[PDB]
Amino acid sequence: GRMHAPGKGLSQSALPYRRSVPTWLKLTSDDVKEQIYKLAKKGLTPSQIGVILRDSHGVAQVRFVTGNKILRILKSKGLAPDLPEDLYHLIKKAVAVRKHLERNRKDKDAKFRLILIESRIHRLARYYKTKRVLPPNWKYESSTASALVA
Amino acid sequence: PLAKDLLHPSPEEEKRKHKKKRLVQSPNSYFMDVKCPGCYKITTVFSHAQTVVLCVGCSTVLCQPTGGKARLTEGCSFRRKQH
Amino acid sequence: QNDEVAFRKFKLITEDVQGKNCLTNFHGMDLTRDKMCSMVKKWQTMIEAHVDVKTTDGYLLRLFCVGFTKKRNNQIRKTSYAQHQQVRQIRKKMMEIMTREVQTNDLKEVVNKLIPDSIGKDIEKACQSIYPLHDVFVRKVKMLKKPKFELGKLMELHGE
Amino acid sequence: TKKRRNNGRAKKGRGHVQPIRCTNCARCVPKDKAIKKFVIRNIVEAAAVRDISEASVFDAYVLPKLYVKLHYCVSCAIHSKVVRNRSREARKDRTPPPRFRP
Amino acid sequence: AQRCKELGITALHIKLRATGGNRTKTPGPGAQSALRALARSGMKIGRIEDVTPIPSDSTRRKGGRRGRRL
Amino acid sequence: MRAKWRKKRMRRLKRKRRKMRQRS
Amino acid sequence: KSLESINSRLQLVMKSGKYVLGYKQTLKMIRQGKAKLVILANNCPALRKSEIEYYAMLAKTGVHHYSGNNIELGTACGKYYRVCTLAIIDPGDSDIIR
Amino acid sequence: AKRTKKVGIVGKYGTRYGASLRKMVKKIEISQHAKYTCSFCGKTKMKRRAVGIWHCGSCMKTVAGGAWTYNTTSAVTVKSAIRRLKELKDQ
RNA sequence: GUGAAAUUCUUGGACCGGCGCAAGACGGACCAGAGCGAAAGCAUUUGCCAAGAAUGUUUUCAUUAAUCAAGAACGAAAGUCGGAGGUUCGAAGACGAUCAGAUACCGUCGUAGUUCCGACCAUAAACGAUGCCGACCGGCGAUGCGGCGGCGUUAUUCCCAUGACCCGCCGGGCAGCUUCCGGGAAACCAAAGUCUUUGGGUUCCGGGGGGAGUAUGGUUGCAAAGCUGAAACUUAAAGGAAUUGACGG
Ligand SMILES: [Mg+2]
Ligand SMILES: [Mg+2]
Ligand SMILES: [Mg+2]
Ligand SMILES: [Mg+2]
Ligand SMILES: [Mg+2]
Ligand SMILES: [Mg+2]
Ligand SMILES: [Mg+2]
Ligand SMILES: [Mg+2]
Ligand SMILES: [Zn+2]
Ligand SMILES: [Zn+2]
Repeated sequence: GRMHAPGKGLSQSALPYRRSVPTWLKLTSDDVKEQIYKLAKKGLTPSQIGVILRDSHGVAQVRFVTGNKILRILKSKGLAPDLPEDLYHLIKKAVAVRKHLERNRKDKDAKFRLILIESRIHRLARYYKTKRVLPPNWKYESSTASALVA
Repeated sequence: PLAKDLLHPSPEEEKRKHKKKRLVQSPNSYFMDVKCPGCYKITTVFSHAQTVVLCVGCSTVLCQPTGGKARLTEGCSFRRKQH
Repeated sequence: QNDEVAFRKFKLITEDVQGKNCLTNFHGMDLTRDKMCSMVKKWQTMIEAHVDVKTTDGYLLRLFCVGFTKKRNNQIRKTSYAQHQQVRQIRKKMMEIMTREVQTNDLKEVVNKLIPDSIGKDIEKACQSIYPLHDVFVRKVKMLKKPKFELGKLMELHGE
Repeated sequence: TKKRRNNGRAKKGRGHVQPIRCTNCARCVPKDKAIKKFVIRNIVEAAAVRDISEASVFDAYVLPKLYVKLHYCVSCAIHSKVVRNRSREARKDRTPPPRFRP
Repeated sequence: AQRCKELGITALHIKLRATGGNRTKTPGPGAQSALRALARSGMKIGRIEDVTPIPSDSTRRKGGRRGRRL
Repeated sequence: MRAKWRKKRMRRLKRKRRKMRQRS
Repeated sequence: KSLESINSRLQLVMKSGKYVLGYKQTLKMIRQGKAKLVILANNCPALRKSEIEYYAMLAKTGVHHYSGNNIELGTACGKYYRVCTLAIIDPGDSDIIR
Repeated sequence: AKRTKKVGIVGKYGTRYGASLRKMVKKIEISQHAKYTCSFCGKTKMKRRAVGIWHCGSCMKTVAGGAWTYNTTSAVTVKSAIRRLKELKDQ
């Protein structure tokens, strides 16, 4: 079930049982890793990297071909973004909702959605504080939201 | 059907079944060797591609993103890879 | 007309009278009540569009078009419902091909082309690719303003 | 006792249905709850057709009809006998009554 | 029929109208008799059209939400 | 009594009680 | 669709290319010839608008009339002050065409 | 701290004149003494000089406005109505 | 106008038929045991603004989760305050009827209100009288959305798409029919089942009927009232589901 919606969607991605690298994939581990460096320097999030590599370079799983995940590869070089991507997009959405909400006062639906989005922000932030991704004094403030994101 | 054979189902119904609900999770997608006309190289394309794929050199759009399956442009061949 | 349909009606406002005869020009068209009501059936979607169009003659007219979805001969489903986006595409399609057929020509060409309602016929044909429409006509037309009532322009349409 | 699993109205996935007015007593009834009539009646009597056909200037004059959509609260529907209370078993079926065409 | 005959009218286009508005749309019992008597009195009938006021959406109907109790 | 009207009668009693308390 | 594009592209001009903010600095880069695109808020004084336009006519540089004001041209530039006039030395984002 | 609970600016009137009259004049006095942003220079320096007169301290621009607010909702709809009538006047 | 009348409007043309103008409401028919939203609720066309379910996914993070005292957001209608506007309808009220009486049911007029903006209020039979998350346990025919396939027809064109149909499949929904799955006091329910063969996790909440959602205290509100919430006292039943009979303006 959805965290903040009454839906029970099963739309997922079924990873194949085959853990072996495909034999028709002639790209090697360094070939994929330099591609990760090139696209990250272009400005693509790790979610955007995996979809592009799979679609265009025909790689099954980056973990399968390189032995490590995309985010682990990005941080080992050190060019990975300081904010986690999902937390970044949640805050970025909250800024768009807040900007639209101040323009339209009577959008009670949007004000309802803002609480839902911000609740996901504060719950995800608590998880990252446990894993020390964020500083212990980090905080999502509505006033500073438009600055920290984008 | 009290005597349904849950261990050994013939693959016709397994292909009919949802990917998650199969006996073993098998994806419903693949990678296809797409061969656009007017060129000489084979470009690997995910069968459910969400992006407009392009070659390193070809200035020709190979597929377009739709709901479930990548929509190949007309005239381009495609070959399966190891099923 | 001689052997046309009976459900169409026309206003024919008088504009100039001489001798013992009154001379009338077009003022508006309206489909009759029982034909309009009979066209509205369940398990189908209607599309109503309006557009303000100006003839080359200086006449301002409100063109209303009504189009009903058509169930197929082999159709088994009770309902034939067009999706909202399809309805929007049909409405926009039959708005621009309704304002084109009036803006291009004069009042005379519009009037005798809606006498058999050729506009609704091409509206139906252009929409066959999206959703088959069959019960398509021109619901109504009314005149918002008139350009000064030139005597010569009335006499020519009443004569040669 | 819950008389009908239908709850006497067609509201299943909705939360609120806009009301209509009873065509007889002008009572606010929900649209999906009021009994709906759609009567396609001849504009003339069943015995006046022959008289009009003599005075019709058109020899092949088609006869126009009347299109009236009636809405009734169950008070006016029962009072006018357009619907009737049925037995416990006979309540469940939803088929319309036969047209008596032949 | 008598007044039209003595004024020089021989045919009619009957335009029926019920109460209309948010009120009743069914014409009363006088519709059938008056229409029938016009043709039987020696007068011609042409096109018959309905001009009953049929609103898109009217104002509030008189009577209250509980109706006219009887 | 119909429960709605019993509720209304209780309301008019409560308004009377509040007036007499505020008076003192 | 032009206003939503110029807001995102002006964001890309920052932290990718070299710019300059303010009217006095803008004139210096225009008369030095290295200004390429000059963006003016609609809040600009009318004398300043025609003066910058005349300078850009001599310098053969384009002038975009921003559909904001000097308050939200500052927000568009990503700054916390009001900018009434700015010039772009090099885009770095192809908001101008070579 | 928050020095008053609900009176706000009309605490200067004490207990006088009635609660509803102080409440009615509270929103007017807040807007009449507020500093509006100038639409000519962008600085929040546009403040009331006299009744109906608003003045920006920075760009020295004086504008004619409402008695208490910088512009009344009446005149805002009027300016929009005149613009539509102007574009209707020509074609 | 009514069962019948009457108060009422009318030779100054009342009603009616035609042509205009103005105002304020409301979006019929299409409109469905159809859709969406957390609920309340949402239906003329187009444009803009953000939002969301489901689907598809060999994309990504890697336990980040379920329910939740305290706390908070939204919340039909009616009601309150201030400002607009007030067509229709219409509490209060008046008059005519009806009646033994008729402060009503019927009719004519009619104030607040009914519409918009801002600020309150927080209650409904706010109902599916049925907590949420998860799993398992019959069948069948449909429907909405998305997707995957397939004879063929149709729209264009010369062919695929691409729409519209026809036959299936998958998932997520609103439902529907049937069943000795099982349960239940039964009505009935595929959930109200998997409950003496009693334990998946977790909120709220009832203890015979009244007194009573009353008194008091606290708290919220401009007010109306809202939240929390007793006791003394009284009583042998009050109720639920079905059966038979009686009775029904
Ligand atoms: Mg009962
Ligand atoms: Mg409800
Ligand atoms: Mg009765
Ligand atoms: Mg309200
Ligand atoms: Mg008021
Ligand atoms: Mg009245
Ligand atoms: Mg639990
Ligand atoms: Mg008790
Ligand atoms: Zn009724
Ligand atoms: Zn200023």
